[PDB]
Amino acid sequence: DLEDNWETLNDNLKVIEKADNAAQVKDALTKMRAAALDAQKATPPKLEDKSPDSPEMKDFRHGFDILVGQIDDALKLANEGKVKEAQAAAEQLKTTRNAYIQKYLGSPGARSASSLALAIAITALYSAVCAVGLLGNVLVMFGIVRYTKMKTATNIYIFNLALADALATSTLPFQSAKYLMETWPFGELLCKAVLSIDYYNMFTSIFTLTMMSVDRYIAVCHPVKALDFRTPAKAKLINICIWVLASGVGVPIMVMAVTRPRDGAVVCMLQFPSPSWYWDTVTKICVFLFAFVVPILIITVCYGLMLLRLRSVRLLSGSKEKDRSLRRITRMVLVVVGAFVVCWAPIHIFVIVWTLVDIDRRDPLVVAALHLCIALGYANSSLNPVLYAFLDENFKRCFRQLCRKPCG
Ligand SMILES: Oc1ccc2c3c1O[C@H]1c4[nH]c5ccccc5c4C[C@@]4(O)[C@@H](C2)N(CC2CC2)CC[C@]314
Ligand SMILES: CCCCCCCC/C=C\CCCCCCCC(=O)OC[C@H](O)CO
Ligand SMILES: CCCCCCCC/C=C\CCCCCCCC(=O)O
Ligand SMILES: CCCCCCCC/C=C\CCCCCCCC(=O)O
Ligand SMILES: CCCCCCCC/C=C\CCCCCCCC(=O)O
Ligand code: NA
Repeated sequence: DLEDNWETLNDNLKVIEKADNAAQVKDALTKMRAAALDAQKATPPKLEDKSPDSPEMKDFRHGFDILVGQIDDALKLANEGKVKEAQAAAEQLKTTRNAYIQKYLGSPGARSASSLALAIAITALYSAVCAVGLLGNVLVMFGIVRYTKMKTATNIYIFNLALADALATSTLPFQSAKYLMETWPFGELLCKAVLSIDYYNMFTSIFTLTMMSVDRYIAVCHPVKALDFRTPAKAKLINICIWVLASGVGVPIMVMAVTRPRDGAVVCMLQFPSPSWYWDTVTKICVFLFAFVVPILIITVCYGLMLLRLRSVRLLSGSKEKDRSLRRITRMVLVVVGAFVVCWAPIHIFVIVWTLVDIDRRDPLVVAALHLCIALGYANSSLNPVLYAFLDENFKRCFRQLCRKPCG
């Protein structure tokens, strides 16, 4: 209510300076006056702790009284067709606004300024995530393809995470541009690509982590039975099944993703069939369930039992060297899974809150928090290759060898 009044007041001052004619000035003055009278009835957030009779609230009201009277005088000029004189009076309005109202409401366009500062912060973070995650995950993929010692079932699942992570990080410079420009300049096909990739990363990542966790559970807790379940070839086939299952959501996203005009700009968005708010809500609930709660419950059972096994048995296999290896690989999986949960839980919860709950969605701290949770979800992509290199001696060694011989 007050926020909107303050913007309209300030926006219309600008219209007046830009006006071609008296009618445009009269119209803008008329809106400024309406906005001013509404603002005058309200309490600034800063003054919530004060009496209506305090020197602060007296001052705030006095300012709008002065402003309204100046608008009344300028309207008489505009009504009589005197555009230059009307425009000149709008200059005096800035003085009043600055001396009395900005005191309490903050600088005009402070909200816009925060939006821009956030977009610049997002761009910087997204550029870092993109560089580390794209380059890092491409190396992981080439490394696994190149080396025989790298083709283990666990690492075939890691290949799947890397593919998703490479795709997602490749979108980030486009998303940055969108945030800075406050519009989508890239056309509909790229919109479909970016939205689809975004959802495929979300679904394939968690499906892959669930299968990695089950695979590791089998390896650690059922080592004899494991021979009948675990091979690199089987993990590769499960990866394909993961992408096919994820396409259940992916292909509908591909179809529904469109560019639409919205408030002078172009938005890249999902067009749900009617009633759109309903299918949006159903989809968000299903994402919360099947991309977050359900796989995390599965993983938690496997995770807890792996922890119990690791402390309840002296040796997981024949030799201390190999035991050590199985324990190290298991720890790496547990860290990767843990890092995923820490990076993605905040945004999963926040999407549900934003969609279903009556929060203040235009509040800058709430918007910044939301965007930081989104960024944290992407940052998981850049984190992973770093985790693999520090937690698995074979990744470290094969990263070095790949770089020694890029072409063999
Ligand atoms: O239902 C989802 C649950 C979690 C996420 C999303 C979901 O629908 C997308 C979506 N709609 C929103 C509506 C209001 C506020 C935020 C979002 C997001 C965030 C996000 O863009 C994000 C997360 N990306 C992934 C990105 C964090 C790395 C995947 C797609 C999407
Ligand atoms: C498939 C599993 C791996 C995928 C990895 C993600 C990469 C997505 C890349 C490009 C999407 C381009 C989409 C091409 C456009 C076809 C959809 C379409 O035409 O939309 C219908 C229209 O909007 C109303 O009916
Ligand atoms: C905005 C969309 C841009 C998407 C494309 C850029 C991201 C590229 C991602 C993955 C391609 C890398 C595949 C490397 C696997 C090794 C292939 C092989 O050697 O057989
Ligand atoms: C870019 C910001 C990313 C911040 C994410 C922080 C990542 C660390 C998160 C969780 C680590 C979980 C540790 C799991 C313990 C291993 C169990 C064990 O081996 O006994
Ligand atoms: C690693 C586990 C962390 C999980 C905690 C999740 C916290 C982020 C999720 C939701 C926060 C929602 C906050 C909404 C504040 C409402 C303010 C308002 O408008 O009144
Ligand atoms: Na991912």
